[PDB]
Amino acid sequence: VNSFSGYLKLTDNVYIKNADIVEEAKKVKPTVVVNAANVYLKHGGGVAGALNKATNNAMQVESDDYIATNGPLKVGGSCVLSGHNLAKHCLHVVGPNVNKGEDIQLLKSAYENFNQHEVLLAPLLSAGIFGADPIHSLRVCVDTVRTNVYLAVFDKNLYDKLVSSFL
Ligand SMILES: C[C@H]1CC[C@@H](C(=O)O)CN1C(=O)c1ccc2c(c1)OCC(=O)N2
Repeated sequence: VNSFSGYLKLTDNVYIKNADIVEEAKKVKPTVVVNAANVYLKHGGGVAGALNKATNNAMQVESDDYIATNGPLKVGGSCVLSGHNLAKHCLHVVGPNVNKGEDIQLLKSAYENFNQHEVLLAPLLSAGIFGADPIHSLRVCVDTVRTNVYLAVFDKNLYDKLVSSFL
């Protein structure tokens, strides 16, 4: 039993809700919140911009030190950093950005990072400003993640379309 509330159950391990991931994280304080990161951990907009803003830019400060030490992530890769005031940890995961021409096949590799954590609060990878089809992203999530994932979909219309179109 965990403290996630109001989710619809899609499969044995995947759950979904129309919610703002920032507000969900502040309420639940999950062990792991997933960020929709880019390889430079430049948290400018979308999910990343919103999560970073909620940390008063502390996420960006920590991320800049990480990059200065380690260099950029790989598309499809991840790193674990602090969750600041939102969660114990933040798993920064880089899905492919279609608006940059990146290979959508890397979306499965991106979701594989979730399997290293027993329970996660997460957005749909490569959705939103990353340009991929969110229905496809949900299909990849369900077919790749085996650990318990609680998906927050900000847009009510998309959520309804995601639920209503789920096979
Ligand atoms: C992954 C993408 C595309 C699908 C969106 C959806 O789930 O409807 C969620 N996404 C966001 O980038 C996004 C999420 C939360 C916030 C935000 C942007 O900005 C303002 C804010 O306070 N929160």
